[PDB]
Amino acid sequence: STDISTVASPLFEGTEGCFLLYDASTNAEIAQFNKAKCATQMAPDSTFKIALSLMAFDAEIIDQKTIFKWDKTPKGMEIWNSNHTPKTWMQFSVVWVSQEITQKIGLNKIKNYLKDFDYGNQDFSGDRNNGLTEAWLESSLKISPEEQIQFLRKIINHNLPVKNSAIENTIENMYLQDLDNSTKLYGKTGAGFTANRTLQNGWFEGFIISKSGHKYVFVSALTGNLGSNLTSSIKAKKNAITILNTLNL
Ligand SMILES: *C(=O)[C@@H]([C@@H]1N=C(C(=O)O)[C@H](S[C@@H]2CN[C@H](CNS(N)(=O)=O)C2)[C@@H]1C)[C@@H](C)O
Repeated sequence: STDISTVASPLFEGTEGCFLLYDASTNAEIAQFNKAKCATQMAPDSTFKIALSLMAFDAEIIDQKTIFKWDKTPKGMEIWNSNHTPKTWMQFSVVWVSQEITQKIGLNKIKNYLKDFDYGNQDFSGDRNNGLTEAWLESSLKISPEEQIQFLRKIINHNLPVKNSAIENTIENMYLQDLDNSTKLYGKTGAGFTANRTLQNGWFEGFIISKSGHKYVFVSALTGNLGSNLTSSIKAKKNAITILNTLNL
């Protein structure tokens, strides 16, 4: 386990940040920054779409071809104001799609999947009575970076009781770009403000796959006072990419 504080500290300055990079298959910790913050559960926010995507594909309520029909009313981010696909749901963090999906899957099945996924505190209660559509959004559901790492491992290792295609479709939909050395970056951002505080939580997590197909999981996460502009995930992602490019995996 390489302590990457020298590289990661400056990137997370002004926040309580952390970074974990694990070998997917072996669970070898490859790089870590701030294990204390890594153990701290916080709301997954949009990174919950990783889990939801698995559920939605597994429950067969979506296919890659599914078009989520926008209700034609403003959703809060312009990119959300359009029809979406499971891919763009992920890419653009289209929460209304998530909310359609959770309503379709239903709380019972979500709870079952949370068990299957060993997903953090598995608390989907939300709140009123809004768990089904809000529980992952700076609400009841919490998961730590370390737990996210293990969840991610389970996904890419196909160590989840879901359809293989659910896993692969979800991973595919998380594809973002190649890193500098052509390592594949799959990831998902999440951001939110801490309940009752001005603090922001940010995540960027996912998978990297080397040119030779070697799989790693990583989580970049932070909580910090970043002001009124919700940029925590932007920072988490930029930091993850900086770190990942430095690690040259
Ligand atoms: C998920 O965590 C939430 C949504 N997911 C986001 C993402 O890109 O992953 C975003 S964070 C994005 C970055 N800066 C934007 C600021 N909001 S603004 N002023 O442009 O309206 C937001 C978003 C929070 C969740 C709501 O699904």
